[PDB]
Amino acid sequence: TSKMQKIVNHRAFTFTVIALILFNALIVGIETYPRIYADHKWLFYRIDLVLLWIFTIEIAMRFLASNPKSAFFRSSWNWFDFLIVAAGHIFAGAQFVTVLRILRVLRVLRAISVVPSLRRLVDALVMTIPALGNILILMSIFFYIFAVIGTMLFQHVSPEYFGNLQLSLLTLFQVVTLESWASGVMRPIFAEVPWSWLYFVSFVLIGTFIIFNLFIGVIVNNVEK
Amino acid sequence: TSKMQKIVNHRAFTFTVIALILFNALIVGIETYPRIYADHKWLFYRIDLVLLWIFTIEIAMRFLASNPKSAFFRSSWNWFDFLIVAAGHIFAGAQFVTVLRILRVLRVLRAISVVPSLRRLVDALVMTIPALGNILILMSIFFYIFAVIGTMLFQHVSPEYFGNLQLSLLTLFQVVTLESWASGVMRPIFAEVPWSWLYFVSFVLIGTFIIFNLFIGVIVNNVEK
Amino acid sequence: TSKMQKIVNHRAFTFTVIALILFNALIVGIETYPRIYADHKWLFYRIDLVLLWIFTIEIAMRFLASNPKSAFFRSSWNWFDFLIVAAGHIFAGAQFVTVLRILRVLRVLRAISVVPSLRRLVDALVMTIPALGNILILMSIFFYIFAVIGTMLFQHVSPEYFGNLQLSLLTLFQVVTLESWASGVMRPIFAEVPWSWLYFVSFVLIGTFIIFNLFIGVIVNNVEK
Amino acid sequence: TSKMQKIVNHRAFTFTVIALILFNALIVGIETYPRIYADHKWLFYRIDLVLLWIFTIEIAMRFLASNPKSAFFRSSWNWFDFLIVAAGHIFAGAQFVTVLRILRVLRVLRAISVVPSLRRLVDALVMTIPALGNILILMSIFFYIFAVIGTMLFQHVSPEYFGNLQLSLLTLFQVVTLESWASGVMRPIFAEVPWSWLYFVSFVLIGTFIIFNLFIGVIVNNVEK
Ligand SMILES: CCCCCCCC/C=C/CCCCCCCC(=O)O[C@@H](COC(=O)CCCCCCCCCCCCCCC)COP(=O)([O-])OCC[N+](C)(C)C
Ligand SMILES: CCCCCCCC/C=C/CCCCCCCC(=O)O[C@@H](COC(=O)CCCCCCCCCCCCCCC)COP(=O)([O-])OCC[N+](C)(C)C
Ligand SMILES: CCCCCCCC/C=C/CCCCCCCC(=O)O[C@@H](COC(=O)CCCCCCCCCCCCCCC)COP(=O)([O-])OCC[N+](C)(C)C
Ligand SMILES: CCCCCCCC/C=C/CCCCCCCC(=O)O[C@@H](COC(=O)CCCCCCCCCCCCCCC)COP(=O)([O-])OCC[N+](C)(C)C
Ligand SMILES: CCCCCCCC/C=C\CCCCCCCC(=O)O[C@@H](COC(=O)CCCCCCCCCCCCCCC)COP(=O)([O-])OCC[N+](C)(C)C
Ligand SMILES: CCCCCCCC/C=C\CCCCCCCC(=O)O[C@@H](COC(=O)CCCCCCCCCCCCCCC)COP(=O)([O-])OCC[N+](C)(C)C
Ligand SMILES: CCCCCCCC/C=C\CCCCCCCC(=O)O[C@@H](COC(=O)CCCCCCCCCCCCCCC)COP(=O)([O-])OCC[N+](C)(C)C
Ligand SMILES: CCCCCCCC/C=C\CCCCCCCC(=O)O[C@@H](COC(=O)CCCCCCCCCCCCCCC)COP(=O)([O-])OCC[N+](C)(C)C
Ligand code: NA
Ligand code: NA
Repeated sequence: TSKMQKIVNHRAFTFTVIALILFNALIVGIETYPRIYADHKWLFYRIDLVLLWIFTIEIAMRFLASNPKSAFFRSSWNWFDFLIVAAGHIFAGAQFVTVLRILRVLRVLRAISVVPSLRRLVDALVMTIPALGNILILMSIFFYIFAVIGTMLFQHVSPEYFGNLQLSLLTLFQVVTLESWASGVMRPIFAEVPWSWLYFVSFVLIGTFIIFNLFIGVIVNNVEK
Repeated sequence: TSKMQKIVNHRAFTFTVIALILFNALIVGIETYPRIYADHKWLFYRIDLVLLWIFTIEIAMRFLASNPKSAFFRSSWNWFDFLIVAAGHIFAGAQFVTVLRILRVLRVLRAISVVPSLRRLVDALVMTIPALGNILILMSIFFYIFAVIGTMLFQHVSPEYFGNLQLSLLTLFQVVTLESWASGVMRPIFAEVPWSWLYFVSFVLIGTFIIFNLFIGVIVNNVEK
Repeated sequence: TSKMQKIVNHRAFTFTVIALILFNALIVGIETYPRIYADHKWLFYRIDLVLLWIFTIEIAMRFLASNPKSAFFRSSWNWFDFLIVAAGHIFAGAQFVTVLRILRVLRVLRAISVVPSLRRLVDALVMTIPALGNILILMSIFFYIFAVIGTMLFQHVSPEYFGNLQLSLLTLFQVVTLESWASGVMRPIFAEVPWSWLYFVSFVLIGTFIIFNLFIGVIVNNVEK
Repeated sequence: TSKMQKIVNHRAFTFTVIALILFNALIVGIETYPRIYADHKWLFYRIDLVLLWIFTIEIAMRFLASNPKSAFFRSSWNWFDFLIVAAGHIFAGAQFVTVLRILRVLRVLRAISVVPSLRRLVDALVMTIPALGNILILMSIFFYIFAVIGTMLFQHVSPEYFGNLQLSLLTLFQVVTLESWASGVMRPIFAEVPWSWLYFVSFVLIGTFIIFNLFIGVIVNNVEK
């Protein structure tokens, strides 16, 4: 025999939850001001516990009235909600307290799934990645090749930018965004090894011919259907 | 009984007004040269008063011959004109005189509405925002989440960029435009907290995957109809 | 009675001219090396005179066999060629010799019109400006408004960037390209007048919402037909 | 009489080769850590020789069972593979050893052709260049003209940026990407020769009106068919 499955889908419930979130998006933006932080310390503690408990019972009521161990877990969205709330209860203890606050901010991130207009949008934004699934592998192979070539070439001439396979993977990401790729990344080096203009000029051409052909691929694909 | 509603829509009136504006766009660009400013001081005063009065009577003649208290106020454009001119008469006094000059420059902005070719264009440019009304909320939620996370993480390590919820909202806007996001914003910080490359690299990827999907959304939408 | 109009349109003539240009594109790129410049001085003088004369007779033969004072001047392209060559003969004298060399380089620019594949392309690229003829006026009005507002606001706080109506028109062009608009242009100023983040943030949003709507306008228009 | 042409196209062969490559993409990324490099020196030597030999016999088996001296060489892809492997055997000697390592990294680049999903993609990405074959010539002519004009104009005022026809060809490439084109490239110069704002402002407008019309050309072309 069923039960109160007719109120969790009521319109006087979504608005309650969004009001709660928006209040939590404010109580967590406010507590970044040390002045008002210490002045109302041990109040944020309580109100955080309250909001956490309300959210916990909230997902609970959204679980019982949704085909128990059947469909509630068949969706990714429900898993996202339950994951955050459970993560709230998990880390609550004498630990690296800082990782507890980021979870509160992510609670405000949950406002994406309780606004049916946004949930559908982010679904559309996520189900376009499988389309550009090959260009991304081709972009990763070239990122890797250049990250190895740059490391074994500019290791003892600029250890800040090309020091290891990771620092030189970061330098290669600053350059695809064309951020100081020449004034800072490539001018000092091109003074030591003069044939190095070939590395950066060939990378900026290839790495930008692939990016613009990913962008065009999405334009064509989305317009197609 | 009607009156001279047949001259405000005459073509020998729009050209008069545009001539007046273009003259005011010149008399206000010229007065930014202190040399010629002081040398012809107390002349700009008079000519400003003249232009203001002509503009005032101008909107008046555009009001009486346009269904009195009926349609003249039903449009946004007419409200824009009347608002500027009234703002001219409002602030004229012994006050922060500098806020009076900006109103003159905005008088030249009014040239958008008296050129029927431009008015229609800006109407089309404004009535495309409701289309991208969801992507903007999704972009604002992520701006806010990252502005709070960055503030409560990089507060005592770079107070210039992430000092409060607002300074760190400005830093996060410089980074979406990819302006010195790594050379200046993220290199000094990544030296203090080494795991911070995750903050900026994840933000530049997410915040740019949303922007390019807003741009594509507009391309698809406008091409659609 | 007609004459040799059947050789200027011969295919053994375009190739001669392109060979000449490509040789002039080399003789003018080579003379920028002072070493080989002085070492073969007074040779470049002669060969320049030769090439100039050949080009002059070349347009002459392209003039006589093309409906004398009828259609030869009805086209813009022919005017472009004749203008450059005449400009070559005009400035040749005891003058600011430097303005003579730029004319040689522009002779190599003439290679656009003698390659029928390029001439058609640049025609298509030029006859799309009348399409975006309104967005450009709307972009110019906003450039001007902000150039005046910035000048009468940031004149005595950063005379390098906003000194007059022109220096502040240049600063406003560096910012639409998002080049150091915050690290260099807006950070020093935002320290003097704190409410100035409104100027640059509002300009970067408006000036980029118009540019992307010009780009989209061209995409839609060109795809349309 | 034919032979074992039925195993090189077996699906238990492509996976073997990709496993080998992915292992070589790891053995070459790992050897950029000097710590683990010297500690396991003279082991990388052996394993490199092994992988090289396996790859050599691998292309050999892909050659014999593919119409001997007929079609194996009619394709560009097969030439690419054989070229890399032969280049591996070629340079192996008492020479500039550094050019030997880059060949290993390029062996991992070969993973593009043995993944039928990628090979087709890169074919599509390469057969779109003939489409934009005219815009590229028009872009090269303007790059060259400006590279000569800038060199013969800003030679003795900024020898770092415009020193010769090549250094000024590099400066002109940093500017089309809008990287520090004003803060670094054009501000110091505009202080010496004041009319030089014309060079950079006219170049950034022309060189960006051509790039955006190349991008649009590809959008239109790819959407067309
Ligand atoms: C279908 C084809 C797919 C093509 C993809 C190719 C993928 C091929 C994958 C290749 C794998 C790369 C080789 C891994 C080498 C790590 C081993 C190592 O040396 O660790 C070092 C530590 O240093 C570290 O801290 C580890 C850092 C991890 C490197 C991350 C690079 C991942 C590249 C991903 C590229 C993705 C693309 C990038 C853009 C997204 C240890 O050495 P040590 O410093 O001397 O310290 C002493 C040892 N100790 C620590 C035990 C005491
Ligand atoms: C559908 C879901 C929507 C999601 C949207 C989520 C929106 C949720 C909204 C969240 C609201 C954010 C919390 C506001 C906290 C202000 C209170 C405060 O502490 O003031 C401080 C002053 O400091 C100031 O000067 C006030 C500055 C206003 C902050 C502007 C951030 C707005 C974020 C908008 C984000 C938009 C996105 C950004 C990109 C566009 C006072 O503290 P004090 O300094 O110690 O001074 C002593 C007090 N005294 C001054 C009285 C003497
Ligand atoms: C349909 C609606 C259209 C809307 C468009 C609005 C256009 C409205 C047009 C407005 C015109 C702007 C006012 C001109 C003022 C110049 C007078 C002056 O003071 O000269 C000064 C010299 O300084 C100079 O060297 C002159 C520099 C010319 C300014 C170029 C700005 C053009 C703006 C174009 C904007 C285009 C957009 C920008 C983006 C493309 C003289 O003063 P002085 O220094 O003290 O020297 C002593 C005098 N002496 C030199 C004689 C001895
Ligand atoms: C259809 C129409 C097509 C239009 C295209 C137009 C193409 C027209 C082509 C024009 C060719 C350009 C002229 C070449 C001049 C080199 C001669 C020289 O002086 O060498 C100097 C060395 O300096 C060097 O090291 C050589 C560097 C090569 C210059 C590369 C520019 C290529 C431009 C490509 C532009 C492509 C576009 C750019 C963007 C991709 C020698 O002089 P020196 O220093 O005093 O040393 C003493 C001599 N010594 C060394 C023997 C001892
Ligand atoms: C990868 C693509 C290449 C393109 C080829 C183009 C032509 C190839 C041009 C030149 C090739 C040969 C150069 C001769 C000298 C080489 C060695 C050298 O010494 O370097 C010298 C110059 O070298 C440069 O500065 C490179 C010039 C930049 C070319 C950028 C082209 C942008 C393409 C635009 C794309 C748009 C169009 C799209 C069309 C694709 C510098 O060293 P140095 O002078 O000896 O000084 C001493 C060392 N010191 C610095 C420490 C003091
Ligand atoms: C968010 C997405 C991640 C992507 C994962 C990719 C693989 C993940 C790779 C590495 C992951 C693990 C790194 C091992 C070390 C971590 C901790 C650390 O010490 O940092 C170290 C290095 O760390 C880096 O520099 C990060 C490398 C930049 C990766 C950028 C990938 C760009 C994606 C391209 C997108 C295009 C393709 C699109 C495909 C999506 C730095 O610290 P340190 O060495 O100890 O030095 C001491 C501290 N000190 C600096 C103060 C002196
Ligand atoms: C134009 C659009 C506005 C947007 C409104 C957004 C919310 C409005 C937020 C705040 C509004 C009110 C701010 C309170 C303080 C104002 C006065 C002040 O003192 O400034 C202070 C902070 O001020 C800032 O730093 C501005 C924050 C940048 C907002 C950028 C939003 C990016 C939009 C993203 C677009 C993507 C989404 C698209 C959606 C459109 C700085 O001064 P101070 O702290 O007193 O320090 C002393 C002075 N000193 C610096 C010299 C030492
Ligand atoms: C190529 C296109 C041009 C556009 C024309 C626009 C109007 C033309 C405007 C002015 C033209 C005439 C200027 C008068 C002075 C010239 C000589 C001079 O002295 O320079 C002076 C100022 O000069 C500038 O700063 C130039 C202003 C930048 C205009 C950028 C327009 C951006 C177009 C936006 C595109 C978007 C819209 C698209 C529409 C296309 C500087 O020298 P000085 O003051 O004597 O100082 C002493 C020297 N010192 C510096 C070493 C100390
Ligand atoms: Na940029
Ligand atoms: Na930059």
